[PDB]
Amino acid sequence: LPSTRVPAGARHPIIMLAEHVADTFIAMGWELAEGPEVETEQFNFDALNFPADHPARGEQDTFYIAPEDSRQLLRTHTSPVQIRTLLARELPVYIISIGRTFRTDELDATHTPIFHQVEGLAVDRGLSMAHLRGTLDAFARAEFGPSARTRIRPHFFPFTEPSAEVDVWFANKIGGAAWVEWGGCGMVHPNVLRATGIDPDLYSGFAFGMGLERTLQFRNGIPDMRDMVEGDVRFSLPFGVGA
Amino acid sequence: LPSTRVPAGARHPIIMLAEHVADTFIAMGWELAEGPEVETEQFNFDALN
Amino acid sequence: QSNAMRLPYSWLREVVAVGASGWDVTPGELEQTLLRIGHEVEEVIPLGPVDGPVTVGRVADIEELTGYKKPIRACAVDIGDRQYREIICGATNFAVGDLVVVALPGATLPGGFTISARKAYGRNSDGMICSAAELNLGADHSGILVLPPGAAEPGADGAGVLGLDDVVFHLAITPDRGYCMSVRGLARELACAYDLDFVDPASNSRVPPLPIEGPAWPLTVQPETGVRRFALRPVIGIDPAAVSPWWLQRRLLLCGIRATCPAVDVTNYVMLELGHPMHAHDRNRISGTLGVRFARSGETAVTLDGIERKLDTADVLIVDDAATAAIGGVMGAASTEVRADSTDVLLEAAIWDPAAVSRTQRRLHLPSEAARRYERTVDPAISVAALDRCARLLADIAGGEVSPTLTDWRGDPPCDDWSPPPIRMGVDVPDRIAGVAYPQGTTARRLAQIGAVVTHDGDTLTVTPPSWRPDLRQPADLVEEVLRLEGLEVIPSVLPPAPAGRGLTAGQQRRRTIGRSLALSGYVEILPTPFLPAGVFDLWGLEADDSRRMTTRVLNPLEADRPQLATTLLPALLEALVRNVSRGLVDVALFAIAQVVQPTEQTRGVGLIPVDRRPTDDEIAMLDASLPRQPQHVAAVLAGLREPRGPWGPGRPVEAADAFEAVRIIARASRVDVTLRPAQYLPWHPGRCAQVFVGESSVGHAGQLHPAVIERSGLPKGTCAVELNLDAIPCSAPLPAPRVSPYPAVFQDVSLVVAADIPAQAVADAVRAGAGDLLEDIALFDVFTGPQIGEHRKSLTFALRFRAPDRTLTEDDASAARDAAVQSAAERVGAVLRG
Amino acid sequence: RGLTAGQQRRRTIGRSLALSGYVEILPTPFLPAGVFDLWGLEADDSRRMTTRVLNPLEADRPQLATTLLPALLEALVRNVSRGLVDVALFAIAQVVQPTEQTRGVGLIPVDRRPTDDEIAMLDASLPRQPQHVAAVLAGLREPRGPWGPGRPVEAADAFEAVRIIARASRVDVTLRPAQYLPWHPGRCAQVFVGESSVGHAGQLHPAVIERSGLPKGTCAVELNLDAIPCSAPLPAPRVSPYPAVFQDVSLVVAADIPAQAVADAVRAGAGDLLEDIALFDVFTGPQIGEHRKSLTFALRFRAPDRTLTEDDASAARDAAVQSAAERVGAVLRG
RNA sequence: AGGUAGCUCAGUCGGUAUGAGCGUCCGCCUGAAAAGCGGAAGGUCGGCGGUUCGAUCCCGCCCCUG
Ligand SMILES: N[C@@H](Cc1ccccc1)C(=O)O
Ligand SMILES: [Mg+2]
Ligand SMILES: [Mg+2]
Ligand SMILES: [Mg+2]
Ligand SMILES: [Mg+2]
Ligand SMILES: [Mg+2]
Ligand SMILES: [Mg+2]
Ligand SMILES: [Mg+2]
Ligand SMILES: [Mg+2]
Ligand SMILES: [Mg+2]
Ligand SMILES: [Mg+2]
Ligand SMILES: [Mg+2]
Ligand SMILES: [Mg+2]
Repeated sequence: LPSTRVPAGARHPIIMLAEHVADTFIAMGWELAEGPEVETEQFNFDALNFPADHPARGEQDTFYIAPEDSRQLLRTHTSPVQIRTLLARELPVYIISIGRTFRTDELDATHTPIFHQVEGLAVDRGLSMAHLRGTLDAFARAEFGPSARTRIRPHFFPFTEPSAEVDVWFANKIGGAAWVEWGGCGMVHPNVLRATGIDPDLYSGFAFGMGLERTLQFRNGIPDMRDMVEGDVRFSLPFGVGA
Repeated sequence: LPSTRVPAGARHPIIMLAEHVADTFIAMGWELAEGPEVETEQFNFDALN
Repeated sequence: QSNAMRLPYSWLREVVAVGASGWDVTPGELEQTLLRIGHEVEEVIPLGPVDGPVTVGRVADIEELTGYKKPIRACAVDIGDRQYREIICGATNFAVGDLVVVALPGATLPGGFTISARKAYGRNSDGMICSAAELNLGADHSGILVLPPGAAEPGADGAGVLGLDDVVFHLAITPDRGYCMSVRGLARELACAYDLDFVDPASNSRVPPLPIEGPAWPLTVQPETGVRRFALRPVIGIDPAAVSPWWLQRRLLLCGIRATCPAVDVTNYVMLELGHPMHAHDRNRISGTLGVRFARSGETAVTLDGIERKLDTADVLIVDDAATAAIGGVMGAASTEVRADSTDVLLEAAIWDPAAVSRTQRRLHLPSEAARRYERTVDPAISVAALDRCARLLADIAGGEVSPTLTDWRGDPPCDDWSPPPIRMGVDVPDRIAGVAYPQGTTARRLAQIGAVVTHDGDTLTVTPPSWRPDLRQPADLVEEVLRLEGLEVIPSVLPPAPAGRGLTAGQQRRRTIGRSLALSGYVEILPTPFLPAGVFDLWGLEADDSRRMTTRVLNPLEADRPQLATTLLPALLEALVRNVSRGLVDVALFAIAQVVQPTEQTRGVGLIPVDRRPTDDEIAMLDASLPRQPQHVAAVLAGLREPRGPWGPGRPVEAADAFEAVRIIARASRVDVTLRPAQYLPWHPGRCAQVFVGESSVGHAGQLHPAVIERSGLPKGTCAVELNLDAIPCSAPLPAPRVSPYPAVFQDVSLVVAADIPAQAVADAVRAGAGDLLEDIALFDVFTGPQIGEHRKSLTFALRFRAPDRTLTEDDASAARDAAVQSAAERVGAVLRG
Repeated sequence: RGLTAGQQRRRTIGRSLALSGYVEILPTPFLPAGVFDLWGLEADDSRRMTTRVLNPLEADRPQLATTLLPALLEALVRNVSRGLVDVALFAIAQVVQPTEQTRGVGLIPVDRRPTDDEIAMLDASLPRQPQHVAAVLAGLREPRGPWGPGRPVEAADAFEAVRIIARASRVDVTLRPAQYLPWHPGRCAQVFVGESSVGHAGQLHPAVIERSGLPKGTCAVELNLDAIPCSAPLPAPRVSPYPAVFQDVSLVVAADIPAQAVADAVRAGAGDLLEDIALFDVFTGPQIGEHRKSLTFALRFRAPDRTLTEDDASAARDAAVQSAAERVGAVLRG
């Protein structure tokens, strides 16, 4: 006979994915950093080396906050936590940050205006692109298995130089094993270090950022991203309690 | 009024102390190793000099 | 799409093969090379394909068939050798003798479209004349494809005249590589990748510079408009009847630009080839001296599309003695516009301030091929070069004469050097950053390929980047050039040793424990939207001065009626509860752990703080203090059956006590004690609402929602809710040392009569205070009203367990402790022993 | 790399049982004197094959535990004798189960690394020491308060503890009738994961309870954690937004046909349109007939691409009724 | 072109909302259900306004969807 008088609930799959990501980096000696969702333009853009009156900034899908001259906004990414961490902590710094980010994208099967990102930041003496690649590989092997590989190719972000995009390769994927775009990365821009009082000739660093809804989508094969954000209990319960 | 129809239980304090100790070393990059309670004299004594 | 760049592979190969003859690569390998150096190939479009009789023809006659609604016409076409065919078409954009592309029976068109001889209308239609869309050549299907005069004689294979073996690449250029917004830039990048000699298409080595014997037009310029260079050169006596040749119109169409009159077609062709936006003016319509100046406070101006636009004091425009001529590098007006009436033109080549163009084109809400490139900086060194290229190409097609006069303005100081200042960088700086030991001379060679002159001096390089690379300003920028050309795949993967971290903070750990505890108790987590439902606080009937109404507002929400950011988690939860219920899931418990947004009077904007140094401590405090308060809340809602029905019984509906228990689940997860006190606080039921205290600090509310709120909001009847401010709950790290007596316990029950509105918790606390240390446990198990008790009264019965720490407690010792508890409850809550 | 999947699972099971009212105890490995005789176990019961300590602190307790229940039952009796009579306890610990291959290994030289066969020798010579999870319950499962008189512990509470452990382990679990001391032969389930037995649960035997001085109605569960396979699922749930059709079906079967078998037959015939099935009534009486029982299930149908009509749902309901008829002999209630 | 009961839909072209279907509630049926019959409750006829003694109906503006 059925015996469950207190049916099990469920923590959200995105939250559980965040927890696994967090535990992965904690086990490597990293720590978790935090920042608010409503952020100043100073930290979301200016301190991150974004140019002003320039398409690299103005053509971002940004939720701006009234009044017109407030320079307040819903953060478009978790990268302003890079600025907050470097201002609040002594070097060296090895942190990640996981939180909500906001873009003006209509909710559909592959887009959601409210999503989650994992930000990574490492600032130390002698850090190089090879250390960035070692971290991404370990990150990939923990979220996708021992067969996971990472591919890096040049790109652009105002707060990194060089900048790159991260592709991931994992077995038992969608249409077989293939390269899937995962996130962005690069060496921390020296202007970012100078905007926090750090000598670029002594310290270097790398950063990265991946969206969790996107990661959960192509890893699990979730067709419709609407199910991740609408709160239907039928989407969450099959994932388990999460205790 | 009291509302707890399902009273809370408790994991053992020694176990919870162990968990905090474990988490402390995991956060330093260390890992957890295991072994049986009934052990050979080879490993309990002889191999330990 | 402001970062797009379309171009045919044949044009790219042509520019590259000038320096490296016979260079040719597959489109797949070319795609992988572009991605390896940092150019996103969004789509690789091969043209065609066609098979069978697809040949160019010449329409011999057009007997127009009348009587129908649409202008249907029958056309006789020569497919070469004077073998005439009969085709029927409905297009009306071609005359007798125009060159067209026909598809004879047996041919196949993209995709899966076999042409057959079918009877239609009053004549026989063995074939058809094709359009640009039907041939997978252009994006125009409104009219039939008509080639320019002399493209190919009738009978030539259509796959060769249209170049259907070509492939067009659609690229998304990053905003730091505006020089790649052209064939010149992309061809240079490919020569760097394949280590090829490169001949600059904007170099004077192709054709000698056109002569300059005097100024071409009176021109005054304001200095603060930000323009760095302005060039003028007239071409007198053009044939308006002449059109552009096929190789030019084909490449123009494949790049997404539709051809018009040849005076504008050369401006767009040169813009695509060299990257310098080009604008053609009508010299006959120019009246007086030209001037570059900011606009007045309300000086309006019409564009070439006829739309007048209110200008700002920061807009850069050109204006003569009559009226305004153009808006900087945004768009030109209809005054100097070149038409079929025009014959004398005055070509302009100007570099505008990128920031000025970006502000104006964004405020006026009109981008353009010229504005996108000006926003990303244009190489000023090629202004006259592209101008001479544009004047020579125009006179060659329209049959004009290049005027030997030229006007050029290089600023208040005649700037001769357009290169950014030089950069000093250690020779092994790319090696250390990449973690790779590059071969000797790799950095200097790679920095030379991109156009920078380097001078070695010991272990330090002096790199002077070229004028088309204003993005190269620091050693880090030069590092990116070396690494991306050498290939990032050669960078090894080493795991850095991180120092001993401290793990999760107490707050991060508590957030997990609360999630685990609520999930195990049946609650399903949701991710709550911060955008409040429209009019939610009016549905709740909140007062006008309720602090929750003081919301932060978004200027550009996705839904116009939902711009306010949530000051409470309940509206989002209630929205998800309604969503589940409307889908047939009516027994639902949801929770959320998220921040809210609560602005104060101190919430305001902070002006830009300089980013060339670390902000001061007061500047850091300014930025923090200016943001709205964003505390972390935990909240939950319940509707329907709390316990489902099964073989055990009919289940149990959700009650306010279930919300009270959710409070205690959160309290236990937080390891804090909690008291619940009666309160009246919308949207809760005023008689079923507790305010939650930790010590003497309020931390939230719980209970059943107000029935009026439930009806107005379309909620399930009896819905309950809880919301707590996690940041108001203090962190606790207790170290218990419980007293565990092994001696026997004495069990006694006490039945106390109190007034009906005396809270049971107050009676229990009074009993506990009098019983002393011998009392180990107290539990209320009966609340009774009735005639045996009396009006306005109630009877509470507690189970008491007494135990001594050092001895077996006797019945008298326990009874003495029980009597003292009864005396305490009598003095504190007026309890009377039940008789 | 952090915690292994097994270490992480041990925590989840502890958290889940503790939140459900269970208090963890640290179980002693030294068995109570004559515990298996109190249980009335057969002479050849594998649990009697214990490892023995030569120098125990108590002379009459030298055998090492092959099961966690005796230690738990000892702590349950300790709590009850101290006036704490409504008690739920659990333990996560290894047992000691020697085999015929269990023997001593002579000294291996320590001036070098032992060979691979020497390492295998030492491992193979030790008794099997699998990790078990176990729990016991007595008295009131739900206490009394202003809501009602509480609810006494029942065998279904042990069945739910199994499902709490299964959910914490992210595995599916089936319970089948079994007779296995010290459990009540009519209130004992054997727990399977797939076709692999992993333990037992239910109410203890009344004869065992009396001989052992246990509270009446004591229930117990013991599972072998090492027999439960590790699972790393990646769900992708189908969430249709289209309306659901609600229908109930009342089926009459023989009284000894397990309700789970009837539900599985209903599910197998209903097809993909069936989203949820729930048993909410088990009825016997003269209206039904002797040796029979009536089960009523709540069915929720839903289509993935359209609003399901009543006829479409009824066709799916009729197919479920036909399936239950062929598989368990169910008869539609009239 | 339409907006009409909680939802889905006909009707009423200035002076008692003509009505259905589902849903909800209520009785018959069942130990209790589902399904079925049976009956009831249930309509400022889109907001803002005019016109009129009086507007779901006619006039102005606007929300809404194809
Ligand atoms: N912030 C980027 C990702 C990124 C983070 C860090 C370094 C580079 C890229 C984004 O939101 O897409
Ligand atoms: Mg923007
Ligand atoms: Mg990309
Ligand atoms: Mg760069
Ligand atoms: Mg007594
Ligand atoms: Mg007594
Ligand atoms: Mg139905
Ligand atoms: Mg129905
Ligand atoms: Mg009609
Ligand atoms: Mg009616
Ligand atoms: Mg009626
Ligand atoms: Mg009724
Ligand atoms: Mg009404």
